[PDB]
Amino acid sequence: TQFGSTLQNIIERQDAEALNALLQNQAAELILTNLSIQDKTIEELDAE
Amino acid sequence: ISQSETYRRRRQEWEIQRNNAEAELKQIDAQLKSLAVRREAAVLQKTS
Repeated sequence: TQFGSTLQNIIERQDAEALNALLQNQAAELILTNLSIQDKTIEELDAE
Repeated sequence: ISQSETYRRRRQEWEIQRNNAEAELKQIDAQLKSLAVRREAAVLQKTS
């Protein structure tokens, strides 16, 4: 049973680190398009 | 003689207004690019 609870804890924490990694990756992806957006709005200011 | 001058002065005025028209429609034309830039920008937004 002891190996059980330790194993379980390990799995749940594994999944948590997975979710964390997913988040940092997908957020690091969104900042790209946001960056391109900023450049197009400064382009707009030059048009103005 | 005076008749003549009237026409000339009028011509001058027309010239004035013609420029105001051209300049106006240059201004407006430029605005189109500006709006178009924002278009591109919001386009990218949907992509995000």
